[PDB]
Amino acid sequence: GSFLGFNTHFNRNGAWSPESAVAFIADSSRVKIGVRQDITVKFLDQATLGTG
Amino acid sequence: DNQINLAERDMVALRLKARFAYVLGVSATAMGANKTPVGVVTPDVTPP
Repeated sequence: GSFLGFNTHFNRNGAWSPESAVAFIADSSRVKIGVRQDITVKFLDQATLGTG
Repeated sequence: DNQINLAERDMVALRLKARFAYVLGVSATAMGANKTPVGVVTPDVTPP
């Protein structure tokens, strides 16, 4: 088992681009994701979608 | 072309409304038949 000393994460949602990268190695303290609003669902029943 | 679908554009709106009526009591007085209860001062539109 080769990758000791990394926290390893595997992309499984089909976002990976295998023609561009084999792997990214990063300092995780220096990457931040701002979550202004996490995924919210609204049920629509009266609304209109599209035009013409 | 002016259509805003609020839910599809992630918008909301307020609708504000009121219902009003007006009546002027033009009526007979002790002076006679068709008397108006309001007068007006109109602006000076004549140059010196």
